[PDB]
Amino acid sequence: VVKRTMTKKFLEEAFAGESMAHMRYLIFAEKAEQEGFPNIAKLFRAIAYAEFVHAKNHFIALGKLGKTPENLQMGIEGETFEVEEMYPVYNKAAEFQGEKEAVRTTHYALEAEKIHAELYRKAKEKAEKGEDIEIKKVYICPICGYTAVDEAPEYCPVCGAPKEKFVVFE
Amino acid sequence: VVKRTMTKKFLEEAFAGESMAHMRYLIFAEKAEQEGFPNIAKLFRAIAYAEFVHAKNHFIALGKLGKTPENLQMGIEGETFEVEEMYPVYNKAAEFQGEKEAVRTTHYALEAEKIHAELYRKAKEKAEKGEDIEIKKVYICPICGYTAVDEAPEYCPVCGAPKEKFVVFE
Ligand SMILES: [Fe+3]
Ligand SMILES: [Fe+3]
Ligand SMILES: [Fe+3]
Ligand SMILES: [Fe+3]
Ligand SMILES: [Fe+3]
Ligand SMILES: [Fe+3]
Repeated sequence: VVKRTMTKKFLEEAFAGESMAHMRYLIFAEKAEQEGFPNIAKLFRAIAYAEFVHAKNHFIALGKLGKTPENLQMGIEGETFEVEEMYPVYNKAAEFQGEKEAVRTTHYALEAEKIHAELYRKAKEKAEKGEDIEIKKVYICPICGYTAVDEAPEYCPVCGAPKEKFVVFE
Repeated sequence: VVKRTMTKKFLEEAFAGESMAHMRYLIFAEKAEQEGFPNIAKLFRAIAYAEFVHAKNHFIALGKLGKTPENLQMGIEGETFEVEEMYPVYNKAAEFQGEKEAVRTTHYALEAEKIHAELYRKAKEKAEKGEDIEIKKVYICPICGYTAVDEAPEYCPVCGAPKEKFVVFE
């Protein structure tokens, strides 16, 4: 575990930087695929994976990776905070400033975080007892990120995307 | 596109935050898998996907997504800044403070960024001309992120790992 402050600060900025690099590469892969460049898409994705590897290394160096119930608890904390603190204020600030798109995207994320926080809480309870959770499917709306376990409604209750557009993890 | 300074700033923070939440969850998905919770793993990978959606929404709203040639330029600059500015400094600081883990993870990232900078620079000359790159495989070292196209070395030059440990993207 890194213990010095400056080095801890730097590995944190690098952790942030590797996560933005991975996310940008994923967004790029998907644009490249869309524009008729599948091999560039393939390049962006594999480099994405390199960045996940660096980010993952910085994270462990920081001693921030625990066992699943502590991981779940970190996700609970992250999500609860975006729900109570970060998004409501970013959302109110976009609206205050007239930025309709920023209203849309922060509203999209806020409604999803509320769900994510509940799910991680319910999952920790089972994790806290040596047990896996029992689920078949998870649906994610690819417009807003609304998230539903096992049964999802026929349209996204956030943006109205039909259930056929949902991404399914099973 | 968001224009007002404060909402812009909040959207860059949310995009970083969305990005660091996708990443933590990818990492937690592997730990969960490693500890015998495949479904918890699955719930992490699925929520990670919703965060990719949020992050992509923020990034499109900041107007940061171009055609592939510009996305590659954003890549080249990212990597170059890391090669020339960030990782050399963070790695000297960590060596100045005796933080050997941080010296390892910053070295591992730096050596991978050199390669990434070069790859994107060559993906660009091809993309500037309306053409896909012509490649069949990319190899990534799961320990240090080292990156090789079409041909793997017999072992990894950065961390020693044998070729047979490389993740292939094809
Ligand atoms: Fe990296
Ligand atoms: Fe979330
Ligand atoms: Fe939706
Ligand atoms: Fe989110
Ligand atoms: Fe890189
Ligand atoms: Fe390696």
